[PDB]
Amino acid sequence: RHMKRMLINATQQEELRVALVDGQRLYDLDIESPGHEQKKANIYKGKITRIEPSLEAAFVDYGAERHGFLPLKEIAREYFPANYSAHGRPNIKDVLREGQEVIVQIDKEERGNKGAALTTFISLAGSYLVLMPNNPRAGGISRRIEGDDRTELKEALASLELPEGMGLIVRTAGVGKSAEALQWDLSFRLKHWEAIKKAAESRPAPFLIHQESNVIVRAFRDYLRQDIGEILIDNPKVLELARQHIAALGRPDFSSKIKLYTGEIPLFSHYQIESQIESAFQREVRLPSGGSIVIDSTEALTAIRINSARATRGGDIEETAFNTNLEAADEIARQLRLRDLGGLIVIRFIDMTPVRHQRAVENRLREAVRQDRARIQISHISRFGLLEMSRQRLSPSLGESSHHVCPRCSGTGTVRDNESLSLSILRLIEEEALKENTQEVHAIVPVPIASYLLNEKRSAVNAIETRQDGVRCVIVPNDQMETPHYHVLRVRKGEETPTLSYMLPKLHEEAM
Amino acid sequence: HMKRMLINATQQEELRVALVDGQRLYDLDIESPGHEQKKANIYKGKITRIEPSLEAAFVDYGAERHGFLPLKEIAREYFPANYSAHGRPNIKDVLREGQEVIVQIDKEERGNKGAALTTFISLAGSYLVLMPNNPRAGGISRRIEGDDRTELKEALASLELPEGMGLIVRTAGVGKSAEALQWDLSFRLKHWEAIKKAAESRPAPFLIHQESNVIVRAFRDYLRQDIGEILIDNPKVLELARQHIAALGRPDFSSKIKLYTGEIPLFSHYQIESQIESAFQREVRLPSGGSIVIDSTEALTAIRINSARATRGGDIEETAFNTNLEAADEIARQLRLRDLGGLIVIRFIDMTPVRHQRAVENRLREAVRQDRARIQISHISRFGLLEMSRQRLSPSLGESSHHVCPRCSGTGTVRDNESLSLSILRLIEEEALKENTQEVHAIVPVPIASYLLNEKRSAVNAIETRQDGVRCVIVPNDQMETPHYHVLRVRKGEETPTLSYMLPKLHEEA
Ligand SMILES: [Mg+2]
Ligand SMILES: [Mg+2]
Ligand SMILES: [Zn+2]
Repeated sequence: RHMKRMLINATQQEELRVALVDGQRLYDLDIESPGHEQKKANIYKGKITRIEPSLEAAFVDYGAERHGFLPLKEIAREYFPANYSAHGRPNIKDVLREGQEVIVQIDKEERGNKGAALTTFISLAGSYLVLMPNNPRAGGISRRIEGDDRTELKEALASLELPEGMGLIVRTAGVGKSAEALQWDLSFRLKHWEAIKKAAESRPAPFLIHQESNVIVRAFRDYLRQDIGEILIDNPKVLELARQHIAALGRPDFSSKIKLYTGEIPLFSHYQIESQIESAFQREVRLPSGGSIVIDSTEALTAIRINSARATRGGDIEETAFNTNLEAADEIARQLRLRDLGGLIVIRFIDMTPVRHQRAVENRLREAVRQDRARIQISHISRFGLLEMSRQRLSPSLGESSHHVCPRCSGTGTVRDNESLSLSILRLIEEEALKENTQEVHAIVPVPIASYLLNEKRSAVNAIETRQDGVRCVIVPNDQMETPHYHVLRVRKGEETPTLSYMLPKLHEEAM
Repeated sequence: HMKRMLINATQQEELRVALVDGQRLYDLDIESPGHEQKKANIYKGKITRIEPSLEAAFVDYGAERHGFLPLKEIAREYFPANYSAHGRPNIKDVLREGQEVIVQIDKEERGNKGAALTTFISLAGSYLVLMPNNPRAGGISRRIEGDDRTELKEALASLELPEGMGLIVRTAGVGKSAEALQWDLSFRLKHWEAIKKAAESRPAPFLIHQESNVIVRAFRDYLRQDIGEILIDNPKVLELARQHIAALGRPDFSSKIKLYTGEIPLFSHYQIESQIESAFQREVRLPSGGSIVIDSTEALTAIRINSARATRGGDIEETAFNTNLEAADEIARQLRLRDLGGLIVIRFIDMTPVRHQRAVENRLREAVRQDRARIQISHISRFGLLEMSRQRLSPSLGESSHHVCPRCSGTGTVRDNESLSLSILRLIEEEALKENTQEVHAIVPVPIASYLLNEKRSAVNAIETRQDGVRCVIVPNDQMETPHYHVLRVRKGEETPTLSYMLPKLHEEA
């Protein structure tokens, strides 16, 4: 059939995968490996253990060690005694006791080894709006919004049955939103809040109430709407928790959609999204019409390039550039989700002379990324032909978590040419043979550099041995070295070792 | 402090040309040998045939195939003195067999055709193209619009350009002062005198100017008003250097072109060698403890800036705005040293004041002024990124002297071993589900099998105890690296007792 489904794959404890499919076409992928958890925005219930009116704070045990550091400015009124006497409100001894119990969120994990900074002022974020149910002060509309939008937005913002004593924030992605579309994302949030408290009195101790980092909860909260037919799961220990979670987000209606999968064929291959999860791992993703896009990664940005197909019987180059650039706005948008790419992205669309064809593509792109859960901001095609854009780094991308740095080229895509580099070494040797008190000079190098430096540049090496006389210049071949790597060590008179040339790598792997 | 040109022609495959203010490097070309080209070469050539049918003429410039000079391309100076235009002319009347002419090559040889010629000579410098033979030519490039095109048409019309001549101002000239343009012009002129002197000094077919030559290109592209000496470290080159500077009509400079006789090689005497190695580093240190990080890409080039190792104090607003002015300077240089072309993208440190953002854009626009290549520059945008474009004069440094890493094919990354086992491990579970099937064979890199058969041991057993009567063999292979693999299947009936370590050579041989 054709249906919006959510597929979860939890067989290998090494990787939990959450695909979201629309029919038979994969829309978004999410991946968790265990360890190395980011416990930011997590909510617990914990016990005060150490009052300290000198730091104006209180260590709190929540079930991790060390306690975690809670300042007084971050304490809501509900945790003060019956009545309060304002003498500045500054002493902790006057606000709370040891062994009290409090609901707590992480505001800074966990810089240093010091406990993690905490706040009783809880923030529950969404696609549209951030509900802080503990704090009437804080409330606003995102800075990015302006124009008639702010007036329209702030006129659809007050129209809301928002409980008295909570305060909420509208988000970048909230513009244009309808007056009852914003109560749709607000019921989601304060249903959560009732469940966070339900599970707060539920039991006493320190325990985890909301786990912001977790793939499923993140994927339940952002994508679980009623056009999702099923939520197929293949590991029953995971389906148990998948229910405990949706209980916790306060939405136990949808719990019914959570079927289980027992079929023999591995779940993703049955539903035939396994090929498309592998185009996540490519570089050159072919497009439906023989075009291609090409995704590169650099220190602090990410760059895509569009290529058309090889020109075919003299067609129209402008309706080909246009048609390819539309197809690539679709795919760049999908690929941003499959890779969980985060930071500034930059795109080189094919050039098109009309302003009507550029706005067509920038639109096709705003649309394609509209339902993208993460914040996305876009600019317009520039003087040079580049579109800049940004995407919120929630999670680690496939590069950070399923890839590592190339051993040979050390990041770059390249290795210096052999001759180019050989010469670089030839002078780097001489540079060290023309110092004073230099008995020998050793140069461990890839087998083809050694080969080049001692046949085609043999005369140049010999030339160094005669100019600065007495200086033995030893160039070693090595099985354990490829084209970008070399060592060039110097030896001092009296430091001479009667060592063989082929034994010098074993003697110097120490050095190294 | 004197600005010098160092040439380094000791090694047979690498002429290295550097430019140094004192011992500060600021330019460089690393030209490999071979690959000569004839276009734009200037010859003296006897006319040899005349063929009205084509409204042309043929010229023996001294190549095997005579060249093809059309009527459309004949300066009026070669016309017979007694000449009456009575309509567009036929060429009988204009040229005679045996006439000597100064010719330039404007298309090379196209199979069995011979090179098209012109007597409308053009002498391109870095910034200008003098044209001593048509005053009808002129004006400015069409890729300069704006207050950049009017700032030219002024410094252009303040140049002392003789009667009969013409002058195209080039793209690379945008930012240049009237004094550099006035200096480039006076060198195209002196060159045009030499040419006429040499064409009169010897009646012939010979070669007068070799536009493509490694030495000529180095004087055009870096021999500039304020260059004090040219220190060369090969007698042979030095004798060529002097011949070319005499034929460029600066025959008096020939004496500044000194030799170098040292045991310490030249660039290491001026202690520049470490700065030339900076041009192949991916990261470059900055004076005040920062860094820049240049990374190439299919379509553009991408620079990141990083601030000092640490900030002792918290005037974080004056450590950011300084590291970013250093970066303008070192990028501008570093663009020159690598001859980087195409689109570049810079990610400066974020500064909150727009007055600081224009400060940087301005430093950078001033520093790419002494570059011979036109460099347009945008504004630090809403996302902190300054876009900018530089002109392709040459394939770049990492284009000529670099190739594509083989581990990853350009990526920068290889897939982790846990991510890639689990993929293989699903493709085994596919093949092994089939009806046809009896065994299934994976041939995988040594550490992948180490992973599948140890951490994922139980998961392979499960693939076997389920699919009842199917074997899963995972064989390590020395011969096979970080990314590659094979997953092969065996229909029921056709096995061999072929052991598991001899199973690579079986299937390999198949
Ligand atoms: Mg995703
Ligand atoms: Mg060059
Ligand atoms: Zn590599």
